[PDB]
Amino acid sequence: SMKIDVVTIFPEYLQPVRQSLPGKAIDAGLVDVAVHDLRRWTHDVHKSVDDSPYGGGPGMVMKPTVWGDALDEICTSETLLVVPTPAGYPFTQETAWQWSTEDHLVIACGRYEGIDQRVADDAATRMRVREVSIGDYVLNGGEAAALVIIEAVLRLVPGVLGNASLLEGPSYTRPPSWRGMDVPPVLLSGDHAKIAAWRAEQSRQRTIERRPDLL
Amino acid sequence: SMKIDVVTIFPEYLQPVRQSLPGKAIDAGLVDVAVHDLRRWTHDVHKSVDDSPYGGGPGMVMKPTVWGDALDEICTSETLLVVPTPAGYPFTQETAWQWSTEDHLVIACGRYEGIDQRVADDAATRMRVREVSIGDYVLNGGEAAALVIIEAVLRLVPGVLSLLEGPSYTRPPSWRGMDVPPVLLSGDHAKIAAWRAEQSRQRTIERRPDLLGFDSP
Repeated sequence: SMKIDVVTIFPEYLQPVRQSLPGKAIDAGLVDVAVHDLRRWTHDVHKSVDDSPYGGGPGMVMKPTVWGDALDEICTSETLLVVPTPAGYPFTQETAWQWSTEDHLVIACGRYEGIDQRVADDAATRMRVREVSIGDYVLNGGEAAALVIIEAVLRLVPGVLGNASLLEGPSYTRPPSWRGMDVPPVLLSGDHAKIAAWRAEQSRQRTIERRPDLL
Repeated sequence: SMKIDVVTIFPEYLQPVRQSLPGKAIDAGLVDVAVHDLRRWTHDVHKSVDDSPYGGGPGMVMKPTVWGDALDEICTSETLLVVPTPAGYPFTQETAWQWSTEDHLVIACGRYEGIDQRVADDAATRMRVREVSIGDYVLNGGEAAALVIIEAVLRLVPGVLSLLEGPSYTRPPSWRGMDVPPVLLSGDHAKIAAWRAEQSRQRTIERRPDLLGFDSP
């Protein structure tokens, strides 16, 4: 049973991942994904969510008073607060496995210029906070990263998304010949020990070529 | 302007592209994003896009015939074909800068255990092909990765326009008993720059020591 709350100024961004949960998992109460418009917690008629950065510079910083109120309402002592940011610790498959057994994830989506750091710092005094980056690139905001994180975590929770080192090598299916290219004959050989060795060599070669950092 | 075509068996999952940054780029006419249902290029009644692997293994592999017909229709020799996959070359900030200059991206979204390798091999005889990983984690399909790639690229396109950024702050100067660092309120540009540079380098060695050439945790 996992609850995920997402807070964002673009709640529509998260709607297709909500309609991505098998009804069987929701009815079994294994998962609940709720999305919240951050502007619900604004104070002013203009519904302001950001303000100019102290110390000067470009862009805007998200307001601590707004985020503080939102997290106060949404989070509990059991919450793992996830903050996607290009300045975060790396989000990896290990992270995904760890978070897959959490009871309550709250994902705070902000612009990449940032949420006022006092929000995370305050939250960390009463819950666990994880500022994470999904890769070495900048996105305008955390929403697309939230989708990646939700998917990577929930596909590891038994029966939730409906699904059941070295890089994986190439895969093939019918037909055996297509546009002048044949499926590697070893795969049709019925020698399953040899197929495993062939796949291992394919994996080695691909990892050397594409991800030498992994060796 | 730029054209982005996305091919997927879940066209609805790509609707977030209409939000925020990509949505604004589209409304400004700086990019045209078109999403295509792969099943459009099937012919059987069941609209099958997958089949079991040769050589054994779990799951299903996407059929080359359907993909070949789709890419035939959508791609030209000038196309940059993007295939998101955990087995890909890393997608980085540099990649995003490079692709921001392209006339035409086609993003082929796979599911299950991926796409028959001959699809990319065949395409590479006509156009440039890039199989890329957005990070070291596994997803159920390439759709969310397509959204990440589109976001990272579009914010760099003309018309929209190392180290970790340190903490940022805004009003009020004191909140819940936590104060904004005094230097940031001091108006001393030089001291502010120096503090920010230091905060950047300190956050980097704590969170991303690899960026400064040190061992990772």
